[PDB]
Amino acid sequence: STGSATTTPIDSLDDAYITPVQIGTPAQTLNLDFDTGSSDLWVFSSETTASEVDGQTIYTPSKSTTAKLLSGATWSISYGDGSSSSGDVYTDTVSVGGLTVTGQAVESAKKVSSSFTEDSTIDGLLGLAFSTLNTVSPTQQKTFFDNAKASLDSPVFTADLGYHAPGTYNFGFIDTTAYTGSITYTAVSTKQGFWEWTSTGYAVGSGTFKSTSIDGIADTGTTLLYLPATVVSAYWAQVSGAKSSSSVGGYVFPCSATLPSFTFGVGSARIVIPGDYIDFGPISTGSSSCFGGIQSSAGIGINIFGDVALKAAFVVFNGATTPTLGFASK
Repeated sequence: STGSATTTPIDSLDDAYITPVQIGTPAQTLNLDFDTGSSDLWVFSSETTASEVDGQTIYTPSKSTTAKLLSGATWSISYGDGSSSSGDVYTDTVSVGGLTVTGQAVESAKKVSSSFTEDSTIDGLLGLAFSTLNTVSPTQQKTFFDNAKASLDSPVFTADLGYHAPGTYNFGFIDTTAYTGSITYTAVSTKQGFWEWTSTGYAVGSGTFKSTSIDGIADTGTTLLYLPATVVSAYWAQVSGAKSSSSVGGYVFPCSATLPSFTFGVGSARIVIPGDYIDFGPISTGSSSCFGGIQSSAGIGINIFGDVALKAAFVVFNGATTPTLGFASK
């Protein structure tokens, strides 16, 4: 089997991407944030504290003839950005782009933090990291991909995120029309539960490539590119007037700037992030200070190849017995 679903930016900055997901019988379609940096499929629901719901579409398990309470199971998750959610668990039928999994754990939120409430466009998350990170207790649950894998034509999914445009998540096949040139594959460590890999270096604009190993995670659920302070300083030094602002929470730059590109290495291959992808717009409405899309990972504890990086590539998440990651230009 295979599946193919379009993923759509939630706003004009590509802050996140939503993908429609069918849950239950009859189908309830929710727009979920597919997150290769976590491993829980959780939804706003009829159980979510009413004051914490503001415009989201909810899953109502009592209206699904295939829903079953997973008795005694609870979940609770905290994300890198400080947001969180928790609740109980149902199993139900879940379909993505025509690919159906029966008995998928659907984690129903009883509580969500303010950032989730305030984002009316995201109805929940669909985790695509390794199932070892799943938070369900006392019986850990599998991700949608893990459940689907054996049925797939090939044990892979691909992320093809758009810049200010829709893109695609495919399951079970590689669309050879969706990228240019060849796909370069690189080793993955699953030791921390992430799609963790090592970039071979970087360049700023038309500058020379610096060969240096940068360990990080491919994370579709993180907006920006978080890299070591040395790398990030080298980038922003090429933008007149750019500076790190403790009050704003990262590097800012004059909105009048033209940003240089940023290149990262995948083995001997190179992925080029155009400068425009690095512009996250005014820090507040009407400001002439703009927020940068490349930020320091210092104090996160891990480098993160978030959407800014991934949307410059066609990315293969290869879930074969020994997982690997593939990147192609597009």
